[PDB]
Amino acid sequence: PAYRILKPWWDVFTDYISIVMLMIAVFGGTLQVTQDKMICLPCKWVTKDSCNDSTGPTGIKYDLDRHQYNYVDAVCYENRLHWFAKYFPYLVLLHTLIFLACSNFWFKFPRTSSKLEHFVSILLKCFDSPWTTRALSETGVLDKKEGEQAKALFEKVKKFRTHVEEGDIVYRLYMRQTIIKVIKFALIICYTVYYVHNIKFDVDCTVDIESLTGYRTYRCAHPLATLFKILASFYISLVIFYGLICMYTLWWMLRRSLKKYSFESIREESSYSDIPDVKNDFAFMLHLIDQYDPLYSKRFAVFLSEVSENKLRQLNLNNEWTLDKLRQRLTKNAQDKLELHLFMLSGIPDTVFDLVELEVLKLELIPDVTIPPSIAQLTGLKELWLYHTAAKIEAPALAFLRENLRALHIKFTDIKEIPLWIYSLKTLEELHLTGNLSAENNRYIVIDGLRELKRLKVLRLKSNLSKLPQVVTDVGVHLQKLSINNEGTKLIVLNSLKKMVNLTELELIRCDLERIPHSIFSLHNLQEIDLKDNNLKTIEEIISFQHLHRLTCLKLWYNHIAYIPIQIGNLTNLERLYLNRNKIEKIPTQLFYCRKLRYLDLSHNNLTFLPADIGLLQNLQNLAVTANRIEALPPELFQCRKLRALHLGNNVLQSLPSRVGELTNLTQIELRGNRLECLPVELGECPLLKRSGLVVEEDLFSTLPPEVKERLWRADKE
Amino acid sequence: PAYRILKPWWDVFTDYISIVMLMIAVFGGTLQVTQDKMICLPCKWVTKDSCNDSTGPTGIKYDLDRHQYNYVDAVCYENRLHWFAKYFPYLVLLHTLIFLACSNFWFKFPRTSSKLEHFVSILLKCFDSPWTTRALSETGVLDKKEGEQAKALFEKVKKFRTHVEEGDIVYRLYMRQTIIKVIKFALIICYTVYYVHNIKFDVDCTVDIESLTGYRTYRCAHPLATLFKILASFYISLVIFYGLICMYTLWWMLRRSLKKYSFESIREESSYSDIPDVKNDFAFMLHLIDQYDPLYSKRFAVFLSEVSENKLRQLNLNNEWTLDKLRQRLTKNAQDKLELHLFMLSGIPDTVFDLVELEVLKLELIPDVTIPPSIAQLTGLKELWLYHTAAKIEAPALAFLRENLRALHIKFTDIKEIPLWIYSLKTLEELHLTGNLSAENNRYIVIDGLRELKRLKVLRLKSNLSKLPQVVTDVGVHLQKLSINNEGTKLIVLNSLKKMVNLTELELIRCDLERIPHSIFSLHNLQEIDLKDNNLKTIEEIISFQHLHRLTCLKLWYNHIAYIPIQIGNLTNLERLYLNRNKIEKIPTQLFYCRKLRYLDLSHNNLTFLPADIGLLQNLQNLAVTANRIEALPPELFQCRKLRALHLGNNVLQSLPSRVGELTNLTQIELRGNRLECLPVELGECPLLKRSGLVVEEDLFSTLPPEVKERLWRADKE
Repeated sequence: PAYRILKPWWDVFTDYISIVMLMIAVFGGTLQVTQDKMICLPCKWVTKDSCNDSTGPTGIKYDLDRHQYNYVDAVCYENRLHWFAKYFPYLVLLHTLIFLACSNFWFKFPRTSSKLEHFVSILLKCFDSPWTTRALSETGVLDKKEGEQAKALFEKVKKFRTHVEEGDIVYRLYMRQTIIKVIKFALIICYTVYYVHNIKFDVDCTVDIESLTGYRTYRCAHPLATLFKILASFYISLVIFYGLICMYTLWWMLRRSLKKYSFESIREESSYSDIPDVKNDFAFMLHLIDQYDPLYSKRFAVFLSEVSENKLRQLNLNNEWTLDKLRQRLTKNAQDKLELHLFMLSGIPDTVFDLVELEVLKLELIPDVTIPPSIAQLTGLKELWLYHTAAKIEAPALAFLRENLRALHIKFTDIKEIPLWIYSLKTLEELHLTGNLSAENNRYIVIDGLRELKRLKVLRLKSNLSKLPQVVTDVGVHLQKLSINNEGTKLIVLNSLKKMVNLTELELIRCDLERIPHSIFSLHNLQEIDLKDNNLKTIEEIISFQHLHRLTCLKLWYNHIAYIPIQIGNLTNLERLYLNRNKIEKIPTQLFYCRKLRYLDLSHNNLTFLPADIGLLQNLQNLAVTANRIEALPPELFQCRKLRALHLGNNVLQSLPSRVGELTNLTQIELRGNRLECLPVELGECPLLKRSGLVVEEDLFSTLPPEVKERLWRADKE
Repeated sequence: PAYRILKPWWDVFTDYISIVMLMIAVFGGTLQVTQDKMICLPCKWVTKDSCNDSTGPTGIKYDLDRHQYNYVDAVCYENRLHWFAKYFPYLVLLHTLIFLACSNFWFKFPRTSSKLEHFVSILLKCFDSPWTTRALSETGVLDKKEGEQAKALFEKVKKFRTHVEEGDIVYRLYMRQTIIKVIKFALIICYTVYYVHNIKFDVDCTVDIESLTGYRTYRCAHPLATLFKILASFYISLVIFYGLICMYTLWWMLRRSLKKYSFESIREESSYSDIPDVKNDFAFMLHLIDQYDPLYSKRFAVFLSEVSENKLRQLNLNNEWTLDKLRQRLTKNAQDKLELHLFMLSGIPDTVFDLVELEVLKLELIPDVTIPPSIAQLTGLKELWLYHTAAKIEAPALAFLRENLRALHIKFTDIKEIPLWIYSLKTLEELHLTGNLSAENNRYIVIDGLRELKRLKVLRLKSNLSKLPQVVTDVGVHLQKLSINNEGTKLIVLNSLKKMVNLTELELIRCDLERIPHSIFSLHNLQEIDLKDNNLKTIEEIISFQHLHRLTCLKLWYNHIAYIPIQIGNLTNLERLYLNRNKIEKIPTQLFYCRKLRYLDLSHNNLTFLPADIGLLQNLQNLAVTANRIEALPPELFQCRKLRALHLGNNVLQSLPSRVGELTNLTQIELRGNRLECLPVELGECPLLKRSGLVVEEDLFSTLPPEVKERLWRADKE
C-alpha cells in the first residue's frame, strides 16, 4: 500500500511466483509427512543386486511377517532413497525463502529503506498537491494554506534531491540482488535438472540386513515418486520463469544506463525548459516510477523547473502582503504624496495595486519582474522609481503608463538595466537618470529615443558625461530644467548648450568646469544657476551674465571664489544668492546694491568683518555666516527689519548688541559656538522668537533673565 | 473498497465459477491424497492379458502376502492407471489458478493498474461533486470553494483525458487476456472431454512382475473412480459455462470497436453537443462502466463538455459578484451618469444586466467575451467602453447596440482586437478610438468602415496619425466636434479641413503643428479651436481668424507663444481665452477691445504687470495669472465687479490693496507663494468669499481680524 509504486511488473510477478513456490513446498512437506512409505519385495534370485525376473500361476512364498516388511521398508526409505526425494519440500522451501529475502533485502535494509520511504512520501505529496495541477495547466489566485504547503513541498523536494543524488547505494544494491537471483536461478536449474532423474517409482534397495530377514536385495516401490517428480518439474518451470524475469530485469538495468535520466521530453512538452537532468541514485528511482507510471514523474517534474519556484514565491508574497500592511507602509515624502517603498523583494506584490491612493511608487532591486496589467487600477499613480531594476511591461500596462505616468526615477549601473519602453511614455515630464551610460563609439546611440519624450520638462542626467550628447542638446529646445551630475567628471559641450533656448533652469553640479563657458549667457530664460562642486575660482563673467533678463537667483556655494566681483551688484534682477562655504576674503559693497536680495549665506568663509551696506538689504530674511572669523556685530546690520532668520553660530562674535530686539520678524537664530558672554535683555522682546528658534549654548541660554526664560518656554510650549 | 465497479457482471460470474472450480479441486485433491488406493486381485486364468472369468463354494487361495498385495496395488496405480484419473484434481487446480491469474492480470499489472486506479478515482470524485447535481437540475448560490473544486475537477479531467488517450494499453491487454482465457478453455474442454472416458471402476492391470508375485495380470478396482467421474463431469459443465461466458465477452468486445465511444445520449437528453468522441484507452473503461451502469458515465460526460464548463464558470462568477456588491461598485462618472467598470475579470457577469438604469459601461481587460442578447434588457444604456477588450457579438446584441447606444469607447493596442461590427451602428453619436493604427500597404483600411455612420457627430481620435485620413474627410461632412491627439508627433493636413463644413468644434491636442494651417480659417461655423501643446510661437494669423466670426473660445496654451499680436483685438467675439504655460510676457492694449471675454488664463507666464485697460473687461469672471512676476495688484482691476475667480498664486506680490473688498462677486483666491506681509479689512466684507475659498498661510490667516476670522469660519461651516 505504501511501497507498491516501487514494485514493477517483474517484482509482483516474482512475489506471486514465490507464493506459488511456498504453496508447493508446504504441499510437498505435508504430503511427505502424512505418508511417504515404501513397499519393498525381496529378490529371490539376486544378480547384480537386482532380480532378473526369472498348473495355473501361484503366489510366491516369502515367509516374512508384516513387521519384517515394515522394517525393510523403513530401512530402505532411510538408506537407499535418494536425498532429493526425501528433502525436496525442504529444499524448495529454502530456495523460495532465500528468494523472498533477496526480494525484500532493500525494503528491510534501513540505509535504503529510509530513502525509499522518504521518496514514496515526497512523490505522494507532489502527486496529491493541487499546485502541480495548475502548474501543468498553465503550460493567478492561490490560497495561503496552499501556498505554504507548496513552499514546504518545494523545500522538501530540494533537500531530498540534494541528500539522495550523492548516495548511489540503491542502484548497486538492486544490481547485487539481480545478480544473486540470476546466479542462484542458474545453479538451481542445473542441479535440479540433473538430479530430478534420481527420483523414480522403481528403486532397487540393497541395505545388507540378512540377520533379521534373510534376504540380500529388495525391490522397493515409491508410490509418491511420480507426484514428487511432477512437483519437481513444476518447480523447475517456475524457477525458469523466475530466472527469465530476473534476466529481463538485468537486461533492463544494463541497456539504458539507469545512472542518468535525460528528462528532456517532460521539460520540453511542459514549457519548463530549464529542468536539470537527474543524476545517479535519483534517476534510478524515477526509472522505477516510469516503469510503474510515467504520470507520477510528470507531476514531480514541475518541482524541479527553476521557474515554478519563482511563481510560487510571487504568489506567496501576493498572499502574505495584506492591504493593511501596505497602508501602514505608506509614507508622505517631501512633496506631500503617498509613498509606498518596496525594497529587497523578488517581485512586485499584487496587493499594492489595490490602494488607488498611491501617488509615488519606488522599486529597488526587483529582479525579473514584469509590470502586471493591473497597474491600470492605480489611477492616482504619478511617480515610478526604479533602482537597478530591469523590469518588463505589458501592452495594457504600457498604454496606462503612457497615458498616466508623469515622473520616472531611474538608478542603474548597466545598459540592460534601462527599460526600452520608457521612451514611449509620452506623458512623462520628470526624468531622473542615475548611472553610467558612456561607451566607446557606442555612447549616446541607444539614447536616441529622447526625441519621443515630447512632454519632458524636468531632466537629470548622472552618467559621468565626459562628452555631452547631441540628442540631449536637440531635445532641450522644449526642456525647462537640466541638472547634470558627473561625479567630478569634466564636462565637454563642444558649443552645444546655446540651442536649448526654452531651458528655464540650468544646474551644473560636480561637472568640474573650472571656468564658466560662454554658452550660459545665451540662456536668457535662466533664473537659478549653480556651479556647486565645480571648483570655480573667478566669477567675473557676471559682466556677461547681464544678458539674463529674468535671472532672479545665483548659487555659487562650495567653490574656490576668492572675492566678490564688483559687477555682481549691477544685476538688479538677482534676488536669491548662495555664497557660503567659499574662500571669499572680503565683501565689497557692490553686491549690496541689489536691494531686492532675500537669500544670502556667508557661512564657513574666511570673512573677518561685515561691511556697512549689509543693512541696506531690507528684503533679506536669511543671514547665514556660521563659522566665520566675524568678531564684531555691526549695529547697521540690524536695519534689516524683515530678517526672519539669521545664523551666527560657530563664529568668534564677542557679543550681541541690544539692537537685536528691534526686529519683530525674527523667528530663528543659530548662535552655538560663539565667544558670547551673555545674551542681551532686548533679545527677549521678539514676539515671534521662541525656544525653537532660539538655539544657543547651555550656559548662554542660562545667562538670560528668568522672566525671559519663562516667557520663551511658555511661548514655545503653548 | 469499491473497486468492483470496473468488474462487469460476467467478470463476477467467472470469478464465482472459478471459486467453485477451486473448491472442487481442493476437495478432489484432499480426497486423492487421503484415500486413492486401488484394490487388485490376480487373475488365475489369463486370456489376452485379461481375466478369463471362469462341498459348497470356497475361496481362492493366491498365497500372496499383504505386502505383495500392496506392491501390486502401488505398481498398478503407477503404471496401469490413466494419468488423468490420478492427476485430475491437480490439473483442475492448475487451470483454476491460470484462470484467476488471467482475470487479475490487468488488475495487478502496474502499467495498466495505474490507469485503472486513476480512472476509478476520477470517476468517484466526479460522482460526489455537487456540480453534477446542479447540472442535472438545470435540465442557486453555493460556496466559492465548491466552484474552485469544480474548476479543479474539470482541469484534472481534461489533463487525464489528454494523458490516457495516447497509451492504449488496457484494451489490448484485456483483449489478450480474454483470448488466452478462450483458448485455454478450448484446450481444456477438448482434452478433458476426450480423457474423461477412462475413469473406470475396474481397470485391467498387467504390470509384468513375475519374480516378485508370480502372476501375469491383475483385475484391479478403483473404489474412488465413480466420485472422480462425477466430479470430472461437474468440472466439465463448469468449464463449459466459463467458456460460454468468455465467448460472450469476446463477442461483446469484438463487435462494437471499443476503441471509440459514441456519446450520443448526452447531446440528446441534455443537448450538450460539444462533447467529442472518446478514442482508445478511455472509451474501453467508459464501456466497462456502462456495463456496470450508465449513470456514472452520464454524470461524468458533462466534464468533457466545454459548454457546461463555461456556463457554470459564469454561474460561479455571478456568485462571486453578488447584486449587492455589484451595486456597491456602481458609481457615477464625470458626466454625472451611472457608470460601471469591470477590471481584470475573466468574463462579464450576468448580474450586470439586473440594473437597467446604467448608461456608461466600462469593459477593460475582459478576455474573449461575447456580447450576449441580455444587453437588450438595458434599454437605458447609452455608453459602452472597451479598453483593450476584444469582443465578439451576436445578432440580437448587435441589433440592440445599433439602435440603443449614444457613445462608444474603443481603446486598443493591436489592430486585430478592435470590433469590426461597430460600423453597422447608426444611433451612435460619439466614437472614441484610442491606439496607434497606421501601417504601410494597409494604411487606414481598418477604419474604412467609418463612412457607414450617417449620424456620427463627435469624433475623438487617439491614433498618432502622420497624415489625416481621407475617410475622416469623407465622414466629416456631418460631424460636429473633432478631437485629434497626435501624442506630440507633427501632423500633416495639406488642406484637408475645409471639407468639414458642418463641423462646429475643432480640437487639436499635441499635434506639434508649429504653425496654424490655413484650412482652419475656412470653417466659418467653427466655435472652439484648441492648439494644445503644438509648439506654436506666433499666432499672428488671427487676421485670417477674423473670417471666423463665431469663435467664442480660442485655446492657444501649452505652447511657446512669445507675444500676443495686436490683431487679437480684432476678434472681439472671444469670450474664453487660454494663454497659460506660454512665453507671453505682456498683454497688448488692443486685446481689451474684446469686451466679451469671460474666461482668461495667463498663469505660469512671464507677465510682470497688468495693463490699465483690464478694467474695461466687465464680462470677465475667471482670471488666472498664477506663477507670474506680478509685483503689485493694479488698482483698475478692482472695477471688474463680477470677477468670480482670481488666481494670483506663486507670484511676487508684495502688498495687497484694500480695494479687494469691492469685489462682492469674488469667490476663489489664493495667496500661497506671494510675500504678503499684511491684509486689509475689506477682504472680509465680500459675501461670496469663504474660508475654503481663501487659500492663505495659517499665520497670515490669523493676521486677519478676529471678527473677520470668525465670519470666514462661519461662512465655511455653513
